Amino acid sequence: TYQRWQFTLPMMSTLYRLANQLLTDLVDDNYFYLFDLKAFFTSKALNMAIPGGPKFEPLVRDINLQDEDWNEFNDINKIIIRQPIRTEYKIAFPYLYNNLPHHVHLTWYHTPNVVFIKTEDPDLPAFYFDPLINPISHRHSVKSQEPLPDDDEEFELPEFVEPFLKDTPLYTDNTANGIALLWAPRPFNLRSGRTRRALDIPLVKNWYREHCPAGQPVKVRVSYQKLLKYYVLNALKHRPPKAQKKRYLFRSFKATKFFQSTKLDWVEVGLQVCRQGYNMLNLLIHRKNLNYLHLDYNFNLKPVKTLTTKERKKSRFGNAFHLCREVLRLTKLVVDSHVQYRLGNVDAFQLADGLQYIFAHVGQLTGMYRYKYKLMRQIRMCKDLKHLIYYRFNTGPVGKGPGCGFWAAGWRVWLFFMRGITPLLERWLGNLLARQFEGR
Amino acid sequence: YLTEHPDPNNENIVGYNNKKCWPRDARMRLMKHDVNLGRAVFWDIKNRLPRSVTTVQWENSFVSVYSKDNPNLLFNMCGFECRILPKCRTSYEEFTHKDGVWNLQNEVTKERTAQCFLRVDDESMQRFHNRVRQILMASGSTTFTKIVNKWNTALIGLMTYFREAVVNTQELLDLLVKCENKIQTRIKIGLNSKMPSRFPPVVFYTPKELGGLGMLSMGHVLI
Amino acid sequence: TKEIDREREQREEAIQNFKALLSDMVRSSDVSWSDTRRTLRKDHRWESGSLLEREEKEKLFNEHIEALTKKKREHFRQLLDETSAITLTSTWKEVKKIIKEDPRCIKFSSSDRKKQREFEEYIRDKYITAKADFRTLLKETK
Amino acid sequence: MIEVVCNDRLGKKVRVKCNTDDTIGDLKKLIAAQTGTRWNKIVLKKWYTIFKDHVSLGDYEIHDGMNLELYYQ
Amino acid sequence: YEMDFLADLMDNSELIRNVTLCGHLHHGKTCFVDCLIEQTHPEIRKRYDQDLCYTDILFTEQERGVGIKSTPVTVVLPDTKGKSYLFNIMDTPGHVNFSDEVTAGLRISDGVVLFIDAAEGVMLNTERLIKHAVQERLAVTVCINKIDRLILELKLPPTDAYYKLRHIVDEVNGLISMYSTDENLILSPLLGNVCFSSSQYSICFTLGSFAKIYADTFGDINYQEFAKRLWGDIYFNPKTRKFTKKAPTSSSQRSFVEFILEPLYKILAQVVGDVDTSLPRTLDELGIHLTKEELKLNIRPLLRLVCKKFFGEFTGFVDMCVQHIPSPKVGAKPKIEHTYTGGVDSDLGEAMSDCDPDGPLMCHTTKMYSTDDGVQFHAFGRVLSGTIHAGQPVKVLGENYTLEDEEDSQICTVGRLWISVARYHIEVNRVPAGNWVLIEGVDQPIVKTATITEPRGNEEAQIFRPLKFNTTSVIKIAVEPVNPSELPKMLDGLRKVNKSYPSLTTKVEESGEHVILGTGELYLDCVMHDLRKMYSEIDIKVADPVVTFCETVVETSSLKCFAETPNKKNKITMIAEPLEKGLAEDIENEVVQITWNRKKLGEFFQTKYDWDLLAARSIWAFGPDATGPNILVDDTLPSEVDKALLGSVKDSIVQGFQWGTREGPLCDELIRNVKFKILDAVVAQEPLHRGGGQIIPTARRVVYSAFLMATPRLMEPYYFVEVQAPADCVSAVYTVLARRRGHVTQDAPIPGSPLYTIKAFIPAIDSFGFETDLRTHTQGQAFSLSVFHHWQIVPGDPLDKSIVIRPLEPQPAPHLAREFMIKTRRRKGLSEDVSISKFFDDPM
Amino acid sequence: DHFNKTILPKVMQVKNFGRSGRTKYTH
RNA sequence: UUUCUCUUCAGAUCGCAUAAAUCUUUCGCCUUUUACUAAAGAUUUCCGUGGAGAGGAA
Ligand SMILES: O=P(O)(O)O[C@H]1[C@H](OP(=O)(O)O)[C@H](OP(=O)(O)O)[C@H](OP(=O)(O)O)[C@@H](OP(=O)(O)O)[C@H]1OP(=O)(O)O
Ligand SMILES: Nc1nc2c(ncn2[C@@H]2O[C@H](COP(=O)(O)OP(=O)(O)OP(=O)(O)O)[C@@H](O)[C@H]2O)c(=O)[nH]1
Ligand SMILES: [Mg+2]
Repeated sequence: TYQRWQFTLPMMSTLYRLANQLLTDLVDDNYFYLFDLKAFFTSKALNMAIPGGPKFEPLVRDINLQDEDWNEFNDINKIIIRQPIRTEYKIAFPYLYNNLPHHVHLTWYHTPNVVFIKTEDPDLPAFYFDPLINPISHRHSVKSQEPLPDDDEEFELPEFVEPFLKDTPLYTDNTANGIALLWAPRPFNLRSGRTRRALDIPLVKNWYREHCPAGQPVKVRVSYQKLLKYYVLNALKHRPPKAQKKRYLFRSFKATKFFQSTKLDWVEVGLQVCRQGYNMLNLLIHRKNLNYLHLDYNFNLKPVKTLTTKERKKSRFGNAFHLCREVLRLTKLVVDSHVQYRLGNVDAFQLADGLQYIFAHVGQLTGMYRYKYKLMRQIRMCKDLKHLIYYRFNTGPVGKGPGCGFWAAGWRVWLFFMRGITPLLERWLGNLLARQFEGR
Repeated sequence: YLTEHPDPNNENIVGYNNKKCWPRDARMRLMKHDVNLGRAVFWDIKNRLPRSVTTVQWENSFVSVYSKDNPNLLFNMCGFECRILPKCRTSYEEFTHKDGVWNLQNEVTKERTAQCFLRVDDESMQRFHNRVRQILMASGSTTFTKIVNKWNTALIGLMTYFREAVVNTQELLDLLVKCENKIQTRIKIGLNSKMPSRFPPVVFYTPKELGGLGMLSMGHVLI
Repeated sequence: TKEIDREREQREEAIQNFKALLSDMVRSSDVSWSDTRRTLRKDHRWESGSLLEREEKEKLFNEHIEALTKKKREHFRQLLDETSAITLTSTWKEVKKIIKEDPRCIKFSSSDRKKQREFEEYIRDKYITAKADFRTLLKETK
Repeated sequence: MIEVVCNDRLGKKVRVKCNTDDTIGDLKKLIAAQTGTRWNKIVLKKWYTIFKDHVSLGDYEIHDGMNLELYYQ
Repeated sequence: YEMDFLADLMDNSELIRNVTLCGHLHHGKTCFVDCLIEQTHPEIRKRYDQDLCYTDILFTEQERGVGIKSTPVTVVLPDTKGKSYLFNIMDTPGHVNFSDEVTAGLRISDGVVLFIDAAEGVMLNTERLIKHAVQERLAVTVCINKIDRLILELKLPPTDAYYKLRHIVDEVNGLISMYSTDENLILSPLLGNVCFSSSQYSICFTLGSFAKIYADTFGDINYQEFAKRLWGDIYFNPKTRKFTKKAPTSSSQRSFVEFILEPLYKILAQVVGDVDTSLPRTLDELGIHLTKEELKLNIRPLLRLVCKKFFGEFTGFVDMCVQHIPSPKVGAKPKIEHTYTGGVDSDLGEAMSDCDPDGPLMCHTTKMYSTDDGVQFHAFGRVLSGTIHAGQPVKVLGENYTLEDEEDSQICTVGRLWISVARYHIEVNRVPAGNWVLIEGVDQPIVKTATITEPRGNEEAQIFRPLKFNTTSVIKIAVEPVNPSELPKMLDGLRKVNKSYPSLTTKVEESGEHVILGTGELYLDCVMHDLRKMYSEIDIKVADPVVTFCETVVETSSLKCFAETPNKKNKITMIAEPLEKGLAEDIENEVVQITWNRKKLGEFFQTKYDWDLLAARSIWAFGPDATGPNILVDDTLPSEVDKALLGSVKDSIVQGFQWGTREGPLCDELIRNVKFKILDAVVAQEPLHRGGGQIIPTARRVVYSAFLMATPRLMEPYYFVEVQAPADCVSAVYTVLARRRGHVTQDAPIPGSPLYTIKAFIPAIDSFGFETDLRTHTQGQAFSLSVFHHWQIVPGDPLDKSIVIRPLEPQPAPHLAREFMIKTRRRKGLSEDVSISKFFDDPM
Repeated sequence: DHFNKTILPKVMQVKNFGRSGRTKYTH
């Protein structure tokens, strides 16, 4: 079942120098400076927007401003305005400047600047004095050119014991990589973790919380703002779940004679699922005795002969047929893309570029708007994730061309989406199948 | 006043009739001096008449003090609000959203003294709200000519009564536009329940002399 | 380079000290750079700005003297603005008695010809403002 | 330049931006680029007023927003 | 540890040692004591990922990291080999304002411990703390925490590390030698006053414990013969088989370098690297035989476990805390000689000179601690003499109390006693001397300071001097409620928080404002948090900060301020002038006190101040409260004749001057650098007309007429910002300081690590978020710290009615002085039109 | 979009009684 | 030693992240509704996960 592991030292160093591309080699836990979680919660509850992007709507307290015009407590004459009190100061320690706080968190005060000697390559010794800091002491007051007084007792002070660590490996082995494993916070600091799922690892979460833009346009900035908004709103609605009594599906089906397990190739299973979905929808439309409609295997419901006598009022689905059509269209599209890959497509990085465009199309091309308009949240998420990559991918030689990118986050979001929305369609089919098969 | 009704705990600026005419540099300067002056003047005048015959209620009244600390000076007559401040005695920001500035010249000296910045009061605003809501609820059979006539009556009630202030109240203009759009709702939706896209206003702004309605409009109806 | 810029480009403490010696040790614009330097050489704070050159010091002293003269001229203009007898045909020597109580007219400069020139300049400025107001009114005269 | 709404009551409410003096073949190319169907298979109607693949766009004088019942061949 | 054994050892002897730690910005303290608690309380296990505090019982320190509440703890530490001892350790925060808090709380400990970072080294807080501790005459035991941050983070060789430690000790000893001439405590690199710690990894030991380890495993006699030369400058000689302090061989290092640091780096490189290969081959030689499940950990907890098994139970620090940190029986003499108001010549002095639990009782509560119920806060205090018991009443007293002033007394029954552990509490029925007890029931009559005597029989008992801080709080903030019908709850919370934080002080000016005085921004932040959250649940409004200024005379007075009495029988004349700045700083630094002979003050003025003979011999009186720099003088030809009659009316004059200096006409604040010389002073022979009714106020009028008519000038404070950051952050700090009225004092590449320490001043007017602005632009690499210890005169001359900052601009002109004048008089409610020069001129 | 959409009073996204969205890339 | 079965207890960021629905409040809309917008609180559903019997292959 591939439960937890126990990794070795250099096995992690090799993976670390591989993943050095997608990683943050600026380990201090201080460069955030109230662009972290707690500062965002404080910016929300205080109703002031940090310039990082997350400008939320206020809390339940809908008080905007102008509580009083000119009190003796807030008079402009009796103030020594030597400098301004911006929003950053109000976010740092809000209980002082913020008038009437409520539901506020605090942020750490990490002065210990994480020092480290990032060497060049693993040819130098382990403990090499990098000419980086300063002279050692530049001392000249020490004056011990002559011998010391502790001589008689020194001769009377033998060393009747073996040395400390004379039988040691000269403290110079494959250990500097072991030291570097320490500062790798999440991945490599853990030497024996636990079996984690593929989509759980975002591979992009560490980018949009490090002040990426340094002159980038409004697009990337609004993108990172939206991503941080989703991130913080996810952090809020997080209560420990403990319920459901461990109810599992696809565990009792195999016990009955309505299921059989098999080991069939993935493309085969995908084509099987697509054909099964088309067969189900075709049998649905055929049970309704509508002999003038056709899905066309791209799941684009096509008319035949301009049904306009009393038929256009008979085919106004609107709700679930629309949505199941969109979902199966997306699924069959991905499957057929990978079928063309196996069937002699471009076969290069063009594949992954196509997948990126396919998630863009699910944003725009795939017609799922009508059944559910809440899609636009995750579609703006995907469209912001897009420019999150190109300004990290199309940097340097690649400056204009179509970066094929990756679906590390897109596919992840759509997986979470379908996982959350499976029960809605279960309910809608339970409500609809009885109407087309039992009564009304 | 302190002998008759003291307020040692600073509970004298608690309940005070203040106006929403930009209370950042125009509300009453709620200092310990002007507030107490206003309250004690109100009570002194209340002490004159008997409370049985009549008595000005503070919850319905409104004071407006003026000193070295309170340069703003509010009015609320039967119509629209008003605020006056001098032109050569450390005037305020003088926003002047519209072209409403009353160069109150000196009677004898003939020199610019003040600028009585006006603003439509909330009472007339609520009256207009009620009028628009009553017109919207007048549906079912009402011919559109009568509706346009009623709205023209409402607008020439609002406009031509106060003109300098109708432009100074940005909320007033925004609400006029919203009300015109609300009338267009069922002025275009009365025919077919679609709420279409373009639908030019020329179906309305043609007067009845040619056949149309005569909707004397104020909001930007871009043709 | 950053330190030398914060010192010399902003000596920045020395530049502030030169301005401060010109503002505190000197208050009237009647003294020039050379005379003020010969007088203030005895002071102990004058040596604090030794890092700066004599040319920059004389230039800062001249700038401070000019700013003080400008402040005195603005004060005299504010005193003349309150003058009720001042009009288009106001006299210089005749109105000098009105500017006797106002210290901004006497303390600004002891040059009576300069006082008459300032009166003429104020008259010209008032006439320009009046012509501007008249043109603005005629623009709105139907 | 013109915006057209290649519409239908079967999950296809498409908005194609057509040219002013353009033909309809290119309009069908755009309708396929935004709809996801072969070029020669698309059909455009307005109560059996079948627009053809050679009659121009300004010939019928379509303007911004003129929706068209989409059908397939 | 058994609590019965703790009680038996408590009333056992003076072996129980009292200690108060000392550190700065996480340089070794709460993780160290977490390791200690894990060693003493084994069931209280530390986590694996996050660090365990065991000192921040409250929440603010947890949410910020910067501790605020000093949480003292007492532990049964059998760290002395073949022995056991009791240690009363007072944990301490590190922030500057909280550093002043600790310095106020350091009266209790008979000695002092220091935790310096192995890499960062000396900081500003230690630069003040060494001087403070040497001023209090307490012991010193240096220790160095965060040593793993040197071997692992920097990856240095042994020799460079040892030279770094040498430089650290040299700088510390130089600072101490500059503080005083304590030859007994100074020069302590190897005598036992140097402890080592890696609190995050529990790597902590000393020379004595190291030699004990070698003697225990396979070795020779104890460190008395071996550890006397493990310090450098003496290498090992395997030919002679001894330490060759003479000319050694070539390929040889110091005994520290090769006996200690060699196997240290060896086991570090064997645990960090080669954890799969070289782990058992290196651990079965000298280490533990931990199971295979123990080796399945991450690197950090496994390393900490191995370091803990190596230093098995941390038997290294009790060996020094008993060595130089004296017992209370010894430290009772100097601690009481420095704290008690009277001298040792008093009967109570020699009585409490010994730690006799059966005798005159002299308790002293310093820190007030709250409970789960905010309505009742306990009090912690050091029992110097006597023995307190459950229910015993005691005569609580105040700082203003005196032998003649019986007004600051109030009886109270000690309800329930506890022991300070900061995670639990052990109830007590009987407490001997040299003890820390959590007092209950006495919460009401307590003030910022506290002293206790017996309710009867303890008569003729003086009190302890009011503590100093070494950091004058200058910040001034107003705190008024949201709804004005919440005043008494807000004020109750304010009083409770005042009793919590001793550094601050409540106040209500004439304008009816609720004022608070803090030492720093974070100080006021934590104060207001504990107020609004703990001591008062009312929503409260807050204004912006402002620095409490003072006045000064720029030059000599023009005319003699002749303030004549109203009886037409007293004509006082006082001419005021300034004095040298260093002399005023010494008068404030307690250098030249007032209680001295005429010849003593004469020599002090002729040598230090360089005053004249008759000038110094004619010293009139001191400043307000005998602590501020306000020089009174009285010298003249008739002053030498009729000084007797004026001497009869001189007490009232000095009192009026002391009360006038407390609030002057400039900004209703203090005054400094004033030498008031009384020349003309008519004194009538009749004390009826020449009584006090025309003594105090006439003198006040003369003083204000001299201070206002003598070229006044304010005095704004300057902080001292020490920002350890790299070179790019150095340029950024230069930019910010230039943009906020800065003045680059010192900037250099501090060795040990790449951190260019930028030492420069910031004024409090422009210090509203210096740390925030430095950490915003520097990308989180410039965590600086400020301390207000330098007052300077602003360049303005706010007397001329020409400059007026009408709009909301930040007064860029040198009329900034007049701007702050108008602002302060508007905030205080006094007559903003300050033109009393003609009114208080007193023409005659 | 032929209009200027700047001379308008404050703003007009769509008065079609469906303005669920709220955004204009100001931040 | 390795896995699959299942009744069972979870307040561990049960899952170093993150989906939806229902209800109750507050905004923006609004021509009626369903689809909606962005903030707070609670209850469930789905992708799951952790620790303890018994029963089945190497
Ligand atoms: O035309 P731009 O405003 O410059 O932005 C484009 C555009 O994305 P957006 O319109 O959402 O910003 C493209 O997306 P599509 O037009 O294809 O939908 C995208 O191309 P990809 O689809 O391949 O991601 C990429 O253009 P490019 O591929 O050249 O990177 C992108 O940014 P740029 O055009 O500025 O590069
Ligand atoms: N283990 C370990 N941590 C160190 C060391 N030096 C600094 N630290 C850091 O500081 C943390 C522990 O802080 P403490 O030394 O306990 O600090 P503290 O007493 O809370 O200090 P303040 O509250 O700032 O006064 C560790 O978890 C590290 O992050 C060191 O030598 N060892
Ligand atoms: Mg601490």
